[PDB]
Amino acid sequence: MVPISPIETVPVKLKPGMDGPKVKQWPLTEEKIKALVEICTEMEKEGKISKIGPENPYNTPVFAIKKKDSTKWRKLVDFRELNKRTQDFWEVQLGIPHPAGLKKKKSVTVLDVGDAYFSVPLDEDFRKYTAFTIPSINNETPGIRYQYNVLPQGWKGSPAIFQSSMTKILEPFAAQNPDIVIYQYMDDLYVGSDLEIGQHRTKIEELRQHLLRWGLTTPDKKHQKEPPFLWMGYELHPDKWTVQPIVLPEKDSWTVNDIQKLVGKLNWASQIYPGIKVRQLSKLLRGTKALTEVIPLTEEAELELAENREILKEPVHGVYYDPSKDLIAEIQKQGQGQWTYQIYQEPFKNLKTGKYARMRGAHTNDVKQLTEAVQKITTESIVIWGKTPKFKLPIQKETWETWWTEYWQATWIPEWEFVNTPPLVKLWYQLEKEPIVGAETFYVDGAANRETKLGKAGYVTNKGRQKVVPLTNTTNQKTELQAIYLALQDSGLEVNIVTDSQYALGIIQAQPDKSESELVNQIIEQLIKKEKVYLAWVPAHKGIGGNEQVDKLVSA
Amino acid sequence: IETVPVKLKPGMDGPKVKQWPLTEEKIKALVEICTEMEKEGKISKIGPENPYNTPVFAIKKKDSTKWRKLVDFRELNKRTQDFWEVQLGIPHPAGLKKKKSVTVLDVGDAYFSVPLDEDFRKYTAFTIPSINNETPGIRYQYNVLPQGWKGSPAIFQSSMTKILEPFKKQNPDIVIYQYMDDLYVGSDLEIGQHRTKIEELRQHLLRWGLTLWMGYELHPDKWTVQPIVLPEKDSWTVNDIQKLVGKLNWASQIYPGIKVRQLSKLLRGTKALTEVIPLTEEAELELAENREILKEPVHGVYYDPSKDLIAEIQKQGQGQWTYQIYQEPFKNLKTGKYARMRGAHTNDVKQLTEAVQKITTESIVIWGKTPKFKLPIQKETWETWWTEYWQATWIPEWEFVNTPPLVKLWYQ
Ligand SMILES: NC[C@H](NC(=O)c1ccc(-c2ccc(C(F)(F)F)c(F)c2)[nH]1)c1nc(CO)cs1
Repeated sequence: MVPISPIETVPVKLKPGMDGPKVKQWPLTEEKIKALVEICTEMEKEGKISKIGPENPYNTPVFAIKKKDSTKWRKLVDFRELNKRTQDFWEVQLGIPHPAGLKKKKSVTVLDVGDAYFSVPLDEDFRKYTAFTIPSINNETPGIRYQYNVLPQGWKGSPAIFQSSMTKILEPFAAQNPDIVIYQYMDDLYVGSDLEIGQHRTKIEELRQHLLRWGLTTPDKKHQKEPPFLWMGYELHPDKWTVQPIVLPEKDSWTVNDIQKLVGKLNWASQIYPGIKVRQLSKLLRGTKALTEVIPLTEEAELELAENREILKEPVHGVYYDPSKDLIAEIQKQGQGQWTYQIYQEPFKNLKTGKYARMRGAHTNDVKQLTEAVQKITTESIVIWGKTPKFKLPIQKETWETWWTEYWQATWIPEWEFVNTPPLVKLWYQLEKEPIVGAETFYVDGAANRETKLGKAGYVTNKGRQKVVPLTNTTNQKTELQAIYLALQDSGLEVNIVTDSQYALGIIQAQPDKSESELVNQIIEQLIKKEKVYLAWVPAHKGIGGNEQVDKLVSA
Repeated sequence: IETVPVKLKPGMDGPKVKQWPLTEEKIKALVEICTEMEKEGKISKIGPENPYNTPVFAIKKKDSTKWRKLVDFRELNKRTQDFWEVQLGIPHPAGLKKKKSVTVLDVGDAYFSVPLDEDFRKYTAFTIPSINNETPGIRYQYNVLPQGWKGSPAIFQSSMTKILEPFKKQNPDIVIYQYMDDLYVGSDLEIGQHRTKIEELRQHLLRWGLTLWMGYELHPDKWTVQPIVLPEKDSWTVNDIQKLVGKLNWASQIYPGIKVRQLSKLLRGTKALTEVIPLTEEAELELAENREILKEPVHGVYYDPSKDLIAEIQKQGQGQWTYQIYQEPFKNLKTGKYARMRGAHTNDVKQLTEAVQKITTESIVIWGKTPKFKLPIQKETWETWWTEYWQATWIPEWEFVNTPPLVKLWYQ
């Protein structure tokens, strides 16, 4: 017999200050007891489990689920109470490899090692907590006691200990076979190479023997897959990849369910199908919190799904990654705070696509949203390909330059170039840095009564122009804004505006181009029509005759 | 050559911070660096029974072309024991901030000769990430004292004094301070002469490596705190006086007797913003008294080592950045301005990142600890890019300012 190398044992402890599990074995029917002793007898003589004495006070319940179709019985141990008591393990499970990150390899094989997790030895000091009891027939003898000698399934540490052990074993094979690549995700082993199919299956054969050296049995006669394959909702083909073909549900009164199974499924399509939009269907969700409530479709929804039942019509595919070519990311504004993007290396052939939705914000503008989307694509690209893409953006170089040089915040987007595909991102207004000579000076103010919620807003100018408007159901902050709106509405193309509203300054200095407030949006629309606006701030209640002779006018 | 016993504070688990994604070249650099560190015994691979994690990345330090590993031990430093057993850390030398020149010497490589408590090693776990979650992450833990850990200087402190006991024996004029992996050496000495005593220490540090090659030249005394300035003009517009009154009203929160009655009376009436107004004699007087008020420092401005230091930064444009360090609002302990010769004419985030590093350096010199920053930048932009221009081995804390403060005008 060719001798087996022992797999190193990972030391395991329970959580600090926690005993072991002591759960009672549930009453099983007589036929199910018969199956369990059959199963445990073979695995005991396989070295996988072993009978324990009456010493071990720990117990985990065991069930047997007759499998469907197959007239077989398979065993089930519910390790929920033991999992609660076992230490936390390291989390490599952070991400799922994205198909667009895989490099194109000529030959690729995948081998399921859902077998091998059970040939890995379990820490001896920890096997005492794996104990379980086969309940005897008529409960007239003591239930036969068992414990695990190897990684049990459904146990917390099994996936992490199995993959750690497997990585240890794969290291020297990969290191001494640089002409291959071996990825390892979940229960599968991905092996790819650029050599002819002949020398590939030989190196596949060599790997299986390498794993025999540690006592890990590998699928052989077929049973190991070759592309294509259906994997994690994708379709991986030798030259291309795509979402699994997955077709929209149909209802007349759409539930919560109905679109929770659809935006989450339209999100899936957006990673390869360009231009998928989701907003007019997600507003129908965050404003609700009942997992059966029904919502009628809004007027802009059946217009949007009519385009989601329009991009999902022809199969579009993604290419695999070529590390020798440049990475390009291109972004398009879609409207209503929606952004769509495509990442590619050659024209017409995307590696992947995607979307970005504005942050919930009180105010916003296009440049900040484009900047945010650039950062999202930057991080996504680092994850998938290990580098930042070169950007093509619907914003002019001089527009960006004026923006970042005058924006009060620090901002930066990596190397990029203008792509002239409307709608273009624009600066819709720009305040002046100095007062305007020969422009009328509007001293504005507003005030409201906290009790009656009545208020006034208006202005006085240097030419003697004046206005005060009475207002109902308004606040001090609203009247301060309304005062500015009136001055903008009533002035020429160039105007100086003096206010004491730190609230208004804070809004306008943030330079929004669209707002939740219908009032701020009117102000924005007036700013866009102007030629020059200089906005000055003065402290209130200093009697600065503008913000005095109009403070004594709006509170009268 | 034996362990110093090190614990966390009770009720606190080790750090479990997720590793952020890294470019391919940074991963490659970390693999090469960690492979050699593993060969030299400084670190060792670990298994999945270690649930702790601390982020790591790689950069290039000032004036050098070789990648260096930096571990973001910020979370672990919060969770680490406070080292005041027999000697409560290292009392801050108040004399370091008043020296004519101070130079910063990286002494961090000396930590890699002193083992770390075998019980504590599990808390220094970090992960070299893989691209696209293809391979699992390569996990290491430290066997030696790690750079960036706050325990490393505290543990090396006793064994560092013997290293300098000859030097400060010869040179009682020189103040040497250690923060993290940095040695701060100051003197009231002439400039060319101050450089000479310095590599005298550098050669003095190689002698004890038998049993770190460049220098950053700070000048604390050649710098000072900053007063509030008011314009000196012969003709004032409405706008000019309005801005003046606003600045004075803002400064009246810091200085008590600031008055604006006589100047604001000039602003009565709705005049054009660009119209010139002669200054009332009472207004000219009021402006004069406000000036002398602004020439004295703020009274009762005290440093409290029990409270955090807060640093605010404002982007002023054209490569200029203002900042203030304070503990209580309206009670600045230092203010300053950082402009060009930064290398970031077209990169706002590189300038800000360099401004953060310099303010932290100044803060280490003056008080011996780092401030909490209020950064004028969106969280998403900062967290994406700051590691691209970071060069220091320490990292401060920071929050983000989303509303444009009016005070940018007043510090301009
Ligand atoms: N769950 C089903 C199980 N696996 C698969 O079919 C499968 C097909 C393709 C991948 C795959 C793709 C990519 C990666 C990586 F992340 F590396 F890119 C990876 F790790 C794995 N896995 C199998 N069962 C049998 C029957 O014995 C055979 S395969």
